[PDB]
Amino acid sequence: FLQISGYVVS
Amino acid sequence: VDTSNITIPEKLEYFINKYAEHSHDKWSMDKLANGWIYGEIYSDSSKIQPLMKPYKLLSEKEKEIYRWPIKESLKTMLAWGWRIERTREGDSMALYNAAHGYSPRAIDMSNVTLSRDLHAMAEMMAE
Repeated sequence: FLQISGYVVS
Repeated sequence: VDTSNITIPEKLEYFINKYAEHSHDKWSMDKLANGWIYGEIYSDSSKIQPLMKPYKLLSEKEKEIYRWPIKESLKTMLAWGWRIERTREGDSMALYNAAHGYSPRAIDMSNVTLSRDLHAMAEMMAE
């Protein structure tokens, strides 16, 4: 629910 | 991993609001296979609960049951200073997959890939 819900972490 | 304090940003308030909206679909999918369904009032014969209402219409007598065990993960990330950034896209899983026309929208389970940061974040929160 967090990752591929319009989310990027870098 | 000891954690002391945190000064979180104002953006981190709608994650918990959007949690229950998507978790009630899996709760309905869990309890619809059984003999549980919406009704009038809690009773053992009709198999009714007070939770069985829409995800927005959750009573004050129980709300923290959904919202408790999420935010204590983000302390271990954000206190040391891990990132929770976001793109400009937002709603993605809407396209990619009973009062008020309710029914579940099952997210796929047989598709996943992991890397350094992804396995790190998953193991951090589950830890």
